[PDB]
Amino acid sequence: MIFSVRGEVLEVALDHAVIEAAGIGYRVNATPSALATLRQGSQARLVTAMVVREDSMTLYGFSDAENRDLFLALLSVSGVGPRLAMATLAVHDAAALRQALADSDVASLTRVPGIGKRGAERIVLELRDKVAVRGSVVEALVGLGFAAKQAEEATDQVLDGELGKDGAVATSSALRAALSLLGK
Amino acid sequence: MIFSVRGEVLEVALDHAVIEAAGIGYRVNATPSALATLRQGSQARLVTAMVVREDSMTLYGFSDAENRDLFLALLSVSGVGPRLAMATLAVHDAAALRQALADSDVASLTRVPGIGKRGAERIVLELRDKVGPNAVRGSVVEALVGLGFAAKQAEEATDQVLDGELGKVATSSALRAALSLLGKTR
Amino acid sequence: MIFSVRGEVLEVALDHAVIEAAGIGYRVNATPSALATLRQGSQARLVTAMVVREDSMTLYGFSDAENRDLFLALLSVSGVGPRLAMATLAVHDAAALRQALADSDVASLTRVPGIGKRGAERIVLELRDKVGPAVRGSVVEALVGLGFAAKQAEEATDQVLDGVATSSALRAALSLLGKTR
Amino acid sequence: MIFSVRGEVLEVALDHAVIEAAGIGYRVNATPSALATLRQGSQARLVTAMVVREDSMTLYGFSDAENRDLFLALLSVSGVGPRLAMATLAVHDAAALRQALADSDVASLTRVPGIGKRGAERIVLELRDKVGGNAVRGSVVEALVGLGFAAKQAEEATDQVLDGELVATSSALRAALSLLGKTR
Amino acid sequence: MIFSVRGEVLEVALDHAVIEAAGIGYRVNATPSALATLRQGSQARLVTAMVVREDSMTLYGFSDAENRDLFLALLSVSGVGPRLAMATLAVHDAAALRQALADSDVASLTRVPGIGKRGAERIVLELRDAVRGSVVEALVGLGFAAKQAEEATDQVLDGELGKDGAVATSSALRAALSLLGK
Amino acid sequence: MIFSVRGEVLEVALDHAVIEAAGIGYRVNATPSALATLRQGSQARLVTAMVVREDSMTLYGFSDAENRDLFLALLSVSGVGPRLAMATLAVHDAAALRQALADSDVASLTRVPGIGKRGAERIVLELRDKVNAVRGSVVEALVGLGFAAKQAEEATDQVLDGELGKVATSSALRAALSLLGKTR
Amino acid sequence: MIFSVRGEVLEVALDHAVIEAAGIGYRVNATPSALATLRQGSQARLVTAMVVREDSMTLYGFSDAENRDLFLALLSVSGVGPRLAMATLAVHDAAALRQALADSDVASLTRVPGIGKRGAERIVLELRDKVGNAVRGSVVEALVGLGFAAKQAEEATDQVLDGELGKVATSSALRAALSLLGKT
Amino acid sequence: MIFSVRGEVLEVALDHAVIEAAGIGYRVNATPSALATLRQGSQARLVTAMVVREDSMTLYGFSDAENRDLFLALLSVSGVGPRLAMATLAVHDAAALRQALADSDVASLTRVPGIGKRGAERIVLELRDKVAVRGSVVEALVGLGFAAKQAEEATDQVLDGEATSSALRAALSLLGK
DNA sequence: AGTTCGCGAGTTCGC
DNA sequence: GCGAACTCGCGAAC
DNA sequence: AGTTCGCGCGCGAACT
DNA sequence: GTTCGCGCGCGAACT
Ligand SMILES: [Ca+2]
Ligand SMILES: [Ca+2]
Repeated sequence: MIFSVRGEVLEVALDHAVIEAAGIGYRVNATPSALATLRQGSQARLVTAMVVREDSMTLYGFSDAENRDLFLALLSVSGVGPRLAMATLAVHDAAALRQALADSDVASLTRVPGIGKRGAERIVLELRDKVAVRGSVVEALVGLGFAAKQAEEATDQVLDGELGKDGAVATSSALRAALSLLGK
Repeated sequence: MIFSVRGEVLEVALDHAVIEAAGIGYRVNATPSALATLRQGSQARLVTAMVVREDSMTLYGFSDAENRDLFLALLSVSGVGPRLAMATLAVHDAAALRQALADSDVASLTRVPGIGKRGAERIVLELRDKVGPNAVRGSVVEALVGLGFAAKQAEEATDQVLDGELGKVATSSALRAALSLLGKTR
Repeated sequence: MIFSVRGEVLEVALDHAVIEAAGIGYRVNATPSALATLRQGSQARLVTAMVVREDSMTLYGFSDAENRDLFLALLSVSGVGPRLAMATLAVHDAAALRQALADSDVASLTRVPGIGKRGAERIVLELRDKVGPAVRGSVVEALVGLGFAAKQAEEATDQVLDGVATSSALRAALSLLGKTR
Repeated sequence: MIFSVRGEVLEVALDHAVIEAAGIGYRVNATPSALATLRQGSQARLVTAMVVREDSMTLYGFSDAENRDLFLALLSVSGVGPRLAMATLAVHDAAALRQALADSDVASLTRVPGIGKRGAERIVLELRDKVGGNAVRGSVVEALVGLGFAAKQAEEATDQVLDGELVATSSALRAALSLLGKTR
Repeated sequence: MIFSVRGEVLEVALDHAVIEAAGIGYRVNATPSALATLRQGSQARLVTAMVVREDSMTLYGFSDAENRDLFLALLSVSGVGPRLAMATLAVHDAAALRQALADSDVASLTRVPGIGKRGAERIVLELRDAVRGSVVEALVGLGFAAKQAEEATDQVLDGELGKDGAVATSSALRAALSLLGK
Repeated sequence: MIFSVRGEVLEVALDHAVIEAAGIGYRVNATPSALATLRQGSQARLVTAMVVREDSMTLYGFSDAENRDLFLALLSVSGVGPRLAMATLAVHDAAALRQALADSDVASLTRVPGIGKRGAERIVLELRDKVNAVRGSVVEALVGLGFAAKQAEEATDQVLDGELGKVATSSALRAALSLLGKTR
Repeated sequence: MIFSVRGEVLEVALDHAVIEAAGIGYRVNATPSALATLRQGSQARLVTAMVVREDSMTLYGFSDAENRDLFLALLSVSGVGPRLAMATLAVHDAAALRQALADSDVASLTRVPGIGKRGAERIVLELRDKVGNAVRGSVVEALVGLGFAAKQAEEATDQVLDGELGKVATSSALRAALSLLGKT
Repeated sequence: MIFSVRGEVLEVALDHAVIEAAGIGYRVNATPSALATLRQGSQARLVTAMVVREDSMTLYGFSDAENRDLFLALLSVSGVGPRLAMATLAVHDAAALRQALADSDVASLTRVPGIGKRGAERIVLELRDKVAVRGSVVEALVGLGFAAKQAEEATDQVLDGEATSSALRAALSLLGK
């Protein structure tokens, strides 16, 4: 639910920072690259992922949304939890990790401590395949559950909703028109 | 617990927005109609429902309280979870969904992907009577029934306070008077 | 954890209010007496109890800390949950409820819908004694609260007093109690 | 997740305080030493530990991070929960508790009500070794070990980094991690 | 897991029996029709459904497999638990209940205490439910699409002299599965 | 589910027995009165209650069904678990316990170790009301199925008058249920 | 816990059988090959795996221990539950499934309905390496199974198989290796 | 609940046996010393401990009740589960383990794989010290929740008309007024 | 007509 | 496109 | 080793 | 003064 924490850095440690937002100091477990520019007394915005478990609520902090999304993708692999996903991002930068998934570079993934040959192969197996107005509307309709390329049918059908040629009429209006059509 | 998030729109995506309220950016999964209202850099108040599960805390955002309440009504139907309730509100507007429930229009509900004939019939079955479309009386009686009072005992207490020393108190004032009377009764 | 919510009242309903504190609108299920002075657009501070469950996080709001503490006392009775504790506080004011517990007035408790003779007797059984109607008494109470026996708590306080501030006396009594090294 | 609460002290009781941070009054169960510095109407920042359970979310407040970290160390001992860890910090200051752990002073720990000979021995057993010139080296090695690296591989990478360009600890950690992620 | 309990009836009550099988007396909550022929000291076989929960292990007993399967079908309806499913079978016999589901007879279901108009409508909504047909049904049960199940079963229309009607059902199923696995 | 265990008594201890039924030796925690009748090498049938929990499956054994049912009634009281219910039956016989509930004899219940004044009052409160013979039994079974007492009396009376007045309890129950299922 | 059920076959259905063992009829969900050998009225011993869940206790039956062990190996793969593991054994015989794992034959595994390319790759990834000199290998395997390091297991087994043993059963050699390993 | 399984040994492996009791073959994970005398086709009685968890029901088998009780004592130590308790009993016999606890022999316990210095110290801390008619009756009364002094006072009062079961029944009748 | 009680998944994959 | 099936990762230790 | 693995509550009411 | 034992309330019936 918490996608970022912005406020005064109260503490910077080698594995976390405390950021005070509206009087609340949030402990954010962060990668060394996210912590790099953080200094005590300075204002900072850390991009975060909140992990909720029965006996814990923990924030993980990243230098950007790309690394945060990679952390969440790592977390979706069975056998990979928050500590291992953070260790992976501490060793590999976003581009290096994204590259290792595309090239099935099990050897670089095993450089992360806690990730052995089996774990690296599971990560590659799970994340290799999981790593303009028309494309966005189709993507949003597929995201809503309109499967088997039916999103393409109702999006190309709203080719009449441009009488005075509005360029693209924005993705928000093109999606509302396709959804209106899909609901009969 | 969280019924709204107000602040700077940091991001608008096709299925969610990030709204920063007092330094915290909240990811709010929102319907396309709620997202149409949002633009990066603007201040916005998104009406929300917080869904708490053992391993998750998620905010769902709507253009108004009416759609948020309909999302919560959809969630109460067995077989309908947050993703399906959001897909339903993305396809049907508040009035159209309130209409399909009254008319038992299973065909319109089946237009929502993930909702088949069985699911549509479950939704209609569960929500037809739990949906809407002097006024003081009905509101007070409804609040007394909501507290656990039997409708007859709720009507009697409301009428005793609205017909006695009233004749045009506020609804909450009449509710406190009806509750005061119900706690004596004996 | 949340003991109060202060901010702009965004909505007032007959059973809840929405209060916006630092951009977040909190739904607070409140008693009719807590809602009485609340008006949309007005600033208000509602005294609250946060109830956490596997699939829920809910705030309950009261006109004062006394009613909030009575709600928490009602929750500690087996068979009484948040809805029943709120219904009890909607029917009985703090003084009336505290009185009914002391006098074992099962009939008044039975006026609350959802509370029958058995439930009223369980509430009276559990909360009569755990309900009400200076430096020494407070320090002894804090030591007992920490786990010290009432006998040992009284010995360390009187010893400390002969040698005011309640916190200062508590720190001195605790320093004395930890002496055996 | 919550490491501190800062705001107006609305209430000071003998076992807790209410601190209002941005309109929210947080109940913080605090040690008598943490409550000693709190006074109604004053602004205060209380250092906290949030304990999350299936049916509860509770804040515990301390006079400093040292006592808060000792509370968290006490919580990690089986048989020691929040009430017993608070009673231990109410009876023993940060220095006395760390001294009793180093000296295996079971008798001092037994002074805390609720802790008997068995409990005191469990606490000593669990926390004696888990309790607290090139300081940069030791910190970097400790952070690498914390990420999952073996101490020998952590020392080798840190030394290769501090011996080649003989500045900051976080900067040296990022250099050691960069080196450790090399497939060579 | 336990589909029947056979042994000495140690106790017969109006809502349960105790049946001793291999030295263990099993309490079996049973419908009045299942209990009807049971007598203390007599041997009996009760058809059962074992319901496992975090804090309980309970046996429910029926006069036959048809009623036991109807109890399990009732349990699959949200809002219907073991007590309500037993009350339903105590009021309605298997044929009467199966009839009420087909005819959407909400009024008859409403005769069962604990089942109101809403519950009866949920139950009706949820429960409105030779070698070739059996093999296809078993293939569909394994996850095969009905069309792919029919095609594989029909392709095994071979066998000189040995039963022109696709030999034994288990033999035809093994042949259809062998074909489906390439 | 297990209401009795019959077989060879392999062991008799002060708080339990092992009874072998068809090759399986079952440990049955039993009251001293249930153990009094058990002797190693003898065949015995112990009346039992199986208590199932997430991490345990335990058998409790009694001299008869009356004590076993009283154990189950004690278990239904909040604050009373298997150990306390066994301690109660070890101190009070079936008749004495049934008497103490009727007379609200909190002092006798307080004689059981682990049961204080509060616990004794909870037990009395919960079990005082809980712990034409054909008519009463049929009505009780109909009420047990969920029928309202008035509708249960009306159906039972319609059955016992007309084609009865002679007509077993179970037979009358099946007739009352047949009548109750008649539409309108 | 239940590894087999032996008794009278009361019922044979297309997907399960009921086998009565000492008065209890057990429903055993079985593969079509396991059901092929079952006939109503006959005595049979079905090799089983009991799957325990919070709300269920289910028996799965196989023609032999080899298929039962393969079912348990399939269950250990994330994404593969009892229904999918049974469907796999209904389509592929033992050693045919064992072959597809060794040869990474994802195409044969995808013939099982419910198993797609991703699932087949997960199964292959997880089970390829898992699913006199024979005495030595078995003893070493049992020592490794107990937690011993393979080198320490080989050293103890070799010290035992050379000296007081030259010709000395596998279990006897295991007890001798364990006796040696427990010496300080 | 299951304290023993007696029947035909269907299978003997190096870490478990299958014993058929009344038609049910029970897999019993057993120590090598418990398996030593077991042979396929032979009747055997294995002393067991049933471990119940949300997703499992497992039997552990031992050569006698002493080893089974030691397994249960090991299970009560935080950090020690069934696998580690079985590995401990596979390496150390009942007498050797009981000795190592009394003498705080952390080095012997550390010989068990999976048990390091910390684990061995936890086991020793939890299990050292923990752990005729008059003594038995007092022990049974204390086991029921009675105070050690109250148990001794009641049993000694039973020396007016005086069996360990008849003495316990007399002391329980005097303790309940 | 109230107050004990009985009851309690939602997707992303695959076909 | 809908309906079922299916559902950990760290500290301590090899 | 640097890996899959085996493993997992504390409060208070009663007695001490 | 510290081991162990013990641990849930609503929404629909239907009174
Ligand atoms: Ca509750
Ligand atoms: Ca375990």
